[PDB]
Amino acid sequence: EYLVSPITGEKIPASKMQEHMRIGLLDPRWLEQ
Amino acid sequence: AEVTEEEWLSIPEVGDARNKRQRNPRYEKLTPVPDSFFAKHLQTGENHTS
Amino acid sequence: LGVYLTKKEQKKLRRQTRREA
Amino acid sequence: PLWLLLSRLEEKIGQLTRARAILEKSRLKNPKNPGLWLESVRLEYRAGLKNIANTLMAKALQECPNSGILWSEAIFLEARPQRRTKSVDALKKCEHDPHVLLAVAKLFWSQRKITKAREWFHRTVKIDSDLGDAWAFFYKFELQHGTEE
Amino acid sequence: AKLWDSKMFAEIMMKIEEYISKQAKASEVAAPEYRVIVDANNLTVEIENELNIIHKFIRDKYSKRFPELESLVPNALDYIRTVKELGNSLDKCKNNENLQQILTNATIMVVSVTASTTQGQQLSEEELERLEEACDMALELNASKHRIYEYVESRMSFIAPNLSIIIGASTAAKIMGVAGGLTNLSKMPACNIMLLGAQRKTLSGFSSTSVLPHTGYIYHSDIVQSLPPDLRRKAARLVAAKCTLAARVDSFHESTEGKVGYELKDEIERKFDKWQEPPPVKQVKPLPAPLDGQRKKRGGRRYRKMKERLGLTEIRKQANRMSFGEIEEDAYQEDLGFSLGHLGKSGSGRVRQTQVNEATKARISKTLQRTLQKQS
Amino acid sequence: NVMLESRFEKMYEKIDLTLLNRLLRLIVDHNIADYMTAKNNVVINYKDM
Amino acid sequence: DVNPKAYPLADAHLTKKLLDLVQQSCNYKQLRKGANEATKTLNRGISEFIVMAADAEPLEIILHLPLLCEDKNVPYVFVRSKQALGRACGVSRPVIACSVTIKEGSQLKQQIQSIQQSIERLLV
Amino acid sequence: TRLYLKAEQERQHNYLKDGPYITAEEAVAVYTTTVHWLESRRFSPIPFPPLSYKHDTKLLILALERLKEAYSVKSRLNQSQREELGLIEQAYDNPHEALSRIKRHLLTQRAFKEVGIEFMDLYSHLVPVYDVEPLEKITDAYLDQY
Repeated sequence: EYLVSPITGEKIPASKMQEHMRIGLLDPRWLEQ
Repeated sequence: AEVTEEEWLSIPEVGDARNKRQRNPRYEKLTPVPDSFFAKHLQTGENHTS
Repeated sequence: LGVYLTKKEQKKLRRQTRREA
Repeated sequence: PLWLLLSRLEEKIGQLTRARAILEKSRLKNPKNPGLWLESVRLEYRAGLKNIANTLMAKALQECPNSGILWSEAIFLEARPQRRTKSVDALKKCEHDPHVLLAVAKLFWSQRKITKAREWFHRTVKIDSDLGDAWAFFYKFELQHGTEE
Repeated sequence: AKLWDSKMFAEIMMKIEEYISKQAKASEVAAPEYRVIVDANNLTVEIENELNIIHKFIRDKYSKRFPELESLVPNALDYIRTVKELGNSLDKCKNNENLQQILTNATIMVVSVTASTTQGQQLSEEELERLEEACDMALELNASKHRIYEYVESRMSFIAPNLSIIIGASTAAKIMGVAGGLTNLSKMPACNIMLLGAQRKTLSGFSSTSVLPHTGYIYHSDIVQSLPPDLRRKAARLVAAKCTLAARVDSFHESTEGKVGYELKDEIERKFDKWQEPPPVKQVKPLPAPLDGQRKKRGGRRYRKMKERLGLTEIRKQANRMSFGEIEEDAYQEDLGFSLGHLGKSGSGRVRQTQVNEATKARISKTLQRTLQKQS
Repeated sequence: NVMLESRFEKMYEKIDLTLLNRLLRLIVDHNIADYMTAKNNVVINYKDM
Repeated sequence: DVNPKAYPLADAHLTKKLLDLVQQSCNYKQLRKGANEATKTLNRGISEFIVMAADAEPLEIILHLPLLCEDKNVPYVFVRSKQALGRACGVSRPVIACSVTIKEGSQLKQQIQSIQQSIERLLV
Repeated sequence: TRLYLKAEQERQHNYLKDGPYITAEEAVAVYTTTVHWLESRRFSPIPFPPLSYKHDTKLLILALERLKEAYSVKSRLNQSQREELGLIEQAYDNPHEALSRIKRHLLTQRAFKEVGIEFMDLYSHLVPVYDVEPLEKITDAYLDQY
């Protein structure tokens, strides 16, 4: 299946949705930290 | 002498059970006693005239 | 179909956008 | 006046399978969700499966909520473990019919909580007297547990 | 009456269904065995209900002799055994070797203490014989229940394979019998399965936690009891949830071999291992280097509030001022060092009394306010 | 005239909680007695012990 | 298709309305998540309809919900994805069973009846 | 402190495993003697503090004063001390809410949080010192006063 992204405005596979939301908003200051 | 090299390598590293709040607690701020304590100590010693 | 990001996820998105601005 | 009487006549004279339709005969034209469904589902499932009786009671409560007698009887359909935590709490939430208070007092009596049962019976009498036929059960409980005086 | 009617019902049930259960049990030593399991799960419920009736009758009859033992002994079977052993003669209550098995040593003192100050009069011969026959019937019903539970334990390798894989067949039988059968236990929420067979043990002075409240067969099962006590409620919750899943699987006779049962048992063991995992290595934070120079700090409403809370107050300004040469009488007996200073003493220069700075008021933390919201 | 001065050696450490609860129920409400005896049964903590 | 057990499975057009109404009920504090809470609502007689996913790993852990719904006379319907149902529940974790509960004076009542009628049309 | 606490753990485990050390006959004798004494003196048991108690507020003020006596000497306050003082001040500001919470704890509270233990070193022996939660401290102080 394919789902629209509520965070990116793009179509993604349904199987990657959970990880897509998990790492699509990884706060960049976490990477800085 | 009966502990083999693989067994020697299998020794685990020791960790700490207590969490962040106990290992590295934040500074415990000291604050003055509230003014009501001075006031209440001052109330005592005031005696009824009857 | 569309998907609904949760309340915590909405808070994170809004906070990140505000910090970006 | 004779909807329950026709079912009682068909259960005595004749078979119970015809009585289950005679009890639904007056409920086919215009039942208008009556309070006699507690005397209809218990009489139809008297020998019928308790699960069937449970399904009929669930349908009756859903279609006709706030029914004191129906709720009071639904307390005693449910098994003892679930008679309190779910069967009577949300029930007291729904209504405070005299049959409801009588049912709570009966449930307490079945749990051998004598003081609670007497307090709830007194509350039932005070809130509504000569209602719900609670006097017979109160007399029986007082004879069983209360003193002669 | 009700005692006799219950006796008739028990005899009628034991004549047919108990006999069929015994025949099916001894058979392995058009008449299937699933219906035998169904009627055994019906027998356990019927026996529980009629045993509750018998316990009610026994309690009502014995309230004339010892009207407090019902509260002291909450369990029905323990109450029946105790009233059978004690009876009208409460003089033998001292050094009751026969009561150490029925009751724990904590409540034996309580019942012995209460029996010494009871107003209940002795029963009569008719009451005594009726009570004894009721107790004998109750013990017979308990023995029949034990036999039928043994049969259910034997058959759990066939009726509930996944649930018997997750938890032992003894706990499996004890939860299936008390829940009303496999279907009723599978239609039960996972939170209500952990509470099956939870006796409301009476706290004898001790705290509620010592009595382990809200504890059932699952908690006392083998896998949950194989955990440290501080980690047993979580284990009970997890095992109850997985047992509910396995029961829902079994009620439809799916996964007869037990693939789902093992797929849940191994993840239960994995969770148990994760909980008991040794803590990881955490680096020691060195003390910060001593600080020299200037660091710019902001000022504003927060800084103003902090300075008002921490800054010197007029009454606290007068507190640390001591008149020179004017010896003052000691104020506080327990501490001679304590002194009000110019506060309340002549020479302070203030005609009127200094008022309390309400910005220095003491109030609870934010998280302590949250607890008060969870308490009221 | 003989005077005996003594002290109960370990009265504090040997007050049985069940017996104390009964003796308190003798003189005070059973709710209060249960609360007091339950308060006397809590977790004593010190550092890691 | 994927799961023959998904008798109550809804189509693409209906599942959108199902998830939207579930989210709206969550916004109104009207939704219960999980098979255990759906069972509790069915026992209490407070749920007016029950949704569940068709991709549960055993599929027998939510299969008692249709039986309990028939017992309590409550409509039920299946969806093809647990993750989307969980997202519609406002929960990051997948949810395989959600319940919508009766409330007094709720403004979702008309949508509740509309979805119940559609669910009943799906059955048989 | 470590040695004494290890010994105390051993003693508590012994009591739990070996049951009460008072035989039923001894407990019955003690209880009967107490009952006879109370009957002889005509002692009415202390009832639960009524909601309309004539002294429900005076006792609460007395209890809160004792809890604030530990801070009568001026000293720097740490987090726990200022939390306890905030709780005492909140109880004083709304006496009836505090009294309701106290009665609720007396009726329904049978489980309590852990209490810390230290040992005052008198250089001849060790005196145990117990730190209880302030929220439970208020209830215990009111109960003691009543």
